[PDB]
Amino acid sequence: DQVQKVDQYLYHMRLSDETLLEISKRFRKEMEKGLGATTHPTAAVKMLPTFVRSTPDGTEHGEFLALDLGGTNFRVLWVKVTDNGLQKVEMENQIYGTQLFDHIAECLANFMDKLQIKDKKLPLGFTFSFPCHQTKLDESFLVSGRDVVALIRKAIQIDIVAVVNDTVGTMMTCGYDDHNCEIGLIVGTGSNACYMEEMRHIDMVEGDEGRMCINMEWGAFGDDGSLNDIRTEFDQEIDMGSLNPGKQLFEKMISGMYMGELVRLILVKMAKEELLFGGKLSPELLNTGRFETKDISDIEGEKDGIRKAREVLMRLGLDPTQEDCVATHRICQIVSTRSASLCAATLAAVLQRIKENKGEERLRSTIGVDGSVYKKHPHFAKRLHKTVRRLVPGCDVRFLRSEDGSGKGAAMVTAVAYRLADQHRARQKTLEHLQLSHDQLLEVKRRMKVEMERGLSKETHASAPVKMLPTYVCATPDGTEKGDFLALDLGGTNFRVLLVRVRNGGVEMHNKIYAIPQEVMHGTGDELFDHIVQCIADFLEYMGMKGVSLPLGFTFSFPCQQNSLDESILLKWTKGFKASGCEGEDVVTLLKEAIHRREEFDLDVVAVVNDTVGTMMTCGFEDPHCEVGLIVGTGSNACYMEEMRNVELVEGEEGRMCVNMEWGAFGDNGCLDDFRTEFDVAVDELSLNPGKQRFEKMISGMYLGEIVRNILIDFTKRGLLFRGRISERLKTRGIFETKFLSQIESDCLALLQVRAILQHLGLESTCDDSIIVKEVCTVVARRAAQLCGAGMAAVVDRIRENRGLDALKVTVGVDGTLYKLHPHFAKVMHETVKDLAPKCDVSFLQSEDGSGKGAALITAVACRIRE
Ligand SMILES: O=C(/C=C/c1ccc(Cl)c(Cl)c1)N[C@@H]1[C@@H](O)[C@H](O)[C@@H](CO)O[C@@H]1O
Ligand SMILES: O=C(/C=C/c1ccc(Cl)c(Cl)c1)N[C@@H]1[C@@H](O)[C@H](O)[C@@H](CO)O[C@@H]1O
Ligand SMILES: O=P(O)(O)OC[C@H]1O[C@@H](O)[C@H](O)[C@@H](O)[C@@H]1O
Repeated sequence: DQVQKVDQYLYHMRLSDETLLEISKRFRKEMEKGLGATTHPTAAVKMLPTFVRSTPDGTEHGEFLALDLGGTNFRVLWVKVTDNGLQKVEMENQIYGTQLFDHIAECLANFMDKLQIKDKKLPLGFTFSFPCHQTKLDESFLVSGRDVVALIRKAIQIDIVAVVNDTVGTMMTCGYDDHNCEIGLIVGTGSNACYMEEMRHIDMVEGDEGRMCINMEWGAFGDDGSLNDIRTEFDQEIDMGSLNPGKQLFEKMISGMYMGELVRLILVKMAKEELLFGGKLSPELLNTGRFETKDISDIEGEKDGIRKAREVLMRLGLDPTQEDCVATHRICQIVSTRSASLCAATLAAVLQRIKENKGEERLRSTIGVDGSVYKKHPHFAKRLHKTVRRLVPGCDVRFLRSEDGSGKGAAMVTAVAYRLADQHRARQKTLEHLQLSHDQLLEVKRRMKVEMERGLSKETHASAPVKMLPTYVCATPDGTEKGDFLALDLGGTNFRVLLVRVRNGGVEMHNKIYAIPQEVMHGTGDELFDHIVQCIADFLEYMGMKGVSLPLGFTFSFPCQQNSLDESILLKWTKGFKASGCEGEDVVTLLKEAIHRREEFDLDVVAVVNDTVGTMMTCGFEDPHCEVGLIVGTGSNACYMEEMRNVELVEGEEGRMCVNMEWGAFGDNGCLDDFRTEFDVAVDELSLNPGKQRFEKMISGMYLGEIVRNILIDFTKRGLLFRGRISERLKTRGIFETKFLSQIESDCLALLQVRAILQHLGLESTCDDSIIVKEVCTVVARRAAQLCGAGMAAVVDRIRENRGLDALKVTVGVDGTLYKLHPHFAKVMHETVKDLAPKCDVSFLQSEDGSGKGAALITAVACRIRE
């Protein structure tokens, strides 16, 4: 009965759920304004970057050091951690110009009274009460004054240090106890909170890509007038009386420092109005601060706390009724309940942000909490929890409590900062072996040159790993070439048959792709060319060509010995094919025999060319400056036009010949060994042909994905990735496809596509893992594009010297899936060529018609020469 009058009188201090949703929405707008780059400097809620980028792992370990500067205690803590199950961190502390740092800073040996640690150079966690502006984990300056984190160091005569808000320290120690804790919260002398934000949302820090803890400083929510319609006569007066009038308006209606004073002032207003005490106001009731937050807890805590109201009201010298002790009780509830409901509105907004960032239909999140009002007040926690869960029904939230706070939380942030830095240099020492200097890439260029000579030399051509094989392709297309030409493209991902229909005064192009069943690729050679010619027939019919008599160019991309344009002998099947009775055989004969067994059409097989050569001719039809061809794909190879005088395996010195380099075998004689890593060695030794195609295995095919998953497995074993947990998929050779490198490195911001892939190889991965995985794919694919570039530099610069030129303008026909679908690799190769062959001006061109079109052109050119 007396309550209902207080309830009615304090009516504006009892806030409905509807107005708490209004408030939380308002605080989200305040949230975005402080994160935004234009709005920040005018934002009331500053949304400060913490530079804490990871919550605790569970694996942290070490001896750590730290100090609480809050000024109440001025304590200095100590802690040690270990990665075993029991999570207790051993904690021991005792409380406490240029002379100004060194005053009690003498305790470096004085807090060694326990472990006498002054011989141990040791990391330092640092928590700092006053306000600052920090640009890094270690850096800051006070506004209420130059440097700090660096200035406390020159007072040295050992440390590694970071500086953190007490709300972040709270989140971090609750994080080591529960790994789901993304929010710190303090309700105490003051009130603030921090949470983990996505780096794409933090404009004030460059990044994209990652999470950072944001120190909201919500104490200042409302300093611009956004809370005025819920603020109160009593709030205005607490503000005007404050040491900081105008600032911290939300903190003042929440924090413990102002709650006693807020109910006092309410008593005074009611006494003066005859509603309490019979208007008899003692002297002490008018003295500021005598009704204290401590008292609000006592009145509300106990069985009969209506007596302890009476006990306190008389400590202030009054004559309370019982109906007076009842009113002071409910005035206490209304103040502390409004405080609790207000932290629930602004948490409701933070939890709604994290839910959005995350993508989960129900947020599962853990709030680390601390501070006088939360822990000691009997009912504040129950009302905060109950009120949050009502404002976010799609929550599942759980709160935790940290004994340490600003003390051990500053140590725990040093444990995570140390862990990260330690695992980083570990990963970086590895990745550095795949990072090649300018000088190194010139040496690669130089070594490719002598290997090119070695193979062109008839003396050394037998031992030489880069064979420099003659292609018997000497003649560009010339003016009039007429007629229909069949071509074949075999050995790529796509086997296809082509009819290029060439007019003069105009190349008409037609193709079709056919599958080769694994059973046929792995069958007998009869079955394989029977199948190929059954596709030629299905195509002739598809074209209404039926049995017409057509010449045939043939792109066959396997290591052959060519004795002439129409004769080449297969050395070894590669890629998918193992078909019997083929290796060691003329490939044109095997094809011709399969055409006769079909007994349908007459085909004249004029030429067999490597895909490099076919690609160079395709691109040269458009661009007459194209003297080179390059594949980066299932495999890597290249060809240029050499001088007949330099091709000793073919008699005569007049003119040009294209030479298939087989450059993938560069390094089969050892010449790359001192640029090769353990992961190269391992990929080589577990491959199908150990010791063969070493350069190919650094720059292309499946081999790139294998280098990645060899690195990722090396990292995981060392606990440097995925928190040490190995997937079974990840253990499988070939599982990490080279197209993942393109997808992972094309990915940005949330890195969702990287995670999708890591899921596929079923791995339990954080968003920081995705960043590390993307780092690895970028190193590997850059070493690939730089190596390919160092080879292609030697190629083009040799063409330049052969011709005496001071400057060479060349075009390089390129093809292969890795070159055209990877985001950076064409870019980085071109840069490497321009960097390593300054005297050459190299265009690259991307065929789009495939190497078949050049097979058909090489055929047409070979006809006119005989016609
Ligand atoms: O002390 C402050 C704010 C100081 C400040 C900053 C800028 C200006 Cl312009 C002014 Cl007038 C004051 N905030 C504290 C939080 O850092 C802390 O997390 C929380 C719990 O300890 O207490 C307070 O809310
Ligand atoms: O596959 C190979 C060669 C492999 C090879 C050679 C010799 C031996 Cl002894 C052994 Cl074990 C394997 N060469 C291909 C080139 O012909 C093709 O131009 C390029 C692009 O398709 O892919 C490959 O590099
Ligand atoms: O090796 P990949 O990724 O299939 O790319 C190489 C092939 O690419 C094709 O587009 C060309 O037409 C072929 O001549 C070539 O062999």
